[PDB]
Amino acid sequence: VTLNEIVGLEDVKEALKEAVVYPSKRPDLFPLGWPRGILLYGPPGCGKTMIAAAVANELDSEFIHVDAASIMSKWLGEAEKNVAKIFKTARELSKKENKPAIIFIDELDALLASYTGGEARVRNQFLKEMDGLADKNEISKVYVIGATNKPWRLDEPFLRRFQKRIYITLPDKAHRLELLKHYSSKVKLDPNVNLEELAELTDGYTASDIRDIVQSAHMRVVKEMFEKNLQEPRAINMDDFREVLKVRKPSVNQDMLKAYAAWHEKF
Ligand SMILES: Nc1ncnc2c1ncn2[C@@H]1O[C@H](COP(=O)(O)OP(=O)(O)O)[C@@H](O)[C@H]1O
Repeated sequence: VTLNEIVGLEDVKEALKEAVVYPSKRPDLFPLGWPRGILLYGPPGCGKTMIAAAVANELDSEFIHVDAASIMSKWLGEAEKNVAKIFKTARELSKKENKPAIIFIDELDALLASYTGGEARVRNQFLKEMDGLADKNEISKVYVIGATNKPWRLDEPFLRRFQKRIYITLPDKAHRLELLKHYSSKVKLDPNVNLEELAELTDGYTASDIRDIVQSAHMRVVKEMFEKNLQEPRAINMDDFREVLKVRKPSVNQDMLKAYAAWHEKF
């Protein structure tokens, strides 16, 4: 919900401010126009969804969450209906409240995965809608924020509608620390717990991963409590984490990270 709740992504936040907020707030200062389709790409659970909602919140604009997998329906014309409805709703909401409307589409790549054209005809209908967003005469202000963990699955026709493209990265050593401080903050830690060390040990783990680690480590003492009929749980100690790390790997493999940085190298 807010930007300030999002750990890293200081430069992402700025790119979305610059692509969406400042134009919405001051169109008169953008006499050379600006893109309305913004691609967030990266590994899973690193804040593509959060960052999109956080902007919608920053604007207090309407926010419309769609899963691309859900709109691709195996009947001709239901999918078309879906894609038309989305943008229509967006435009109406924008026009009614006189402020922007943000469509967040996650699993975007799923628009290129086959079901029954037909799926091409839906795709092209979507892209037509995209192309329609900047049209000068429309009083509604609609932005599409598209998200995918497999940007490489997007073809050229589809990529050209997304002119702004931000890489949302794994959390770095410093940021993982903030993440750990943040998640761990609501549970009882042993003094022997060294968050700096754990940040080091969590190289390659996604923000959601980190959350799941903390939960899982909290689970060990809670499990103990109940098993032993105690009133509160034992504190979470440094071992507790090591144990859970022994079995939990990064959600993203060394190849994927290259896939991403390669893809990033273009486009
Ligand atoms: N940068 C971040 N700061 C704080 N929490 C994060 C961050 N990235 C991910 N998370 C956590 O992981 C969950 C999934 O994040 P999400 O925004 O869905 O990213 P993605 O679209 O990449 O899956 C969030 O609900 C949040 O708890």
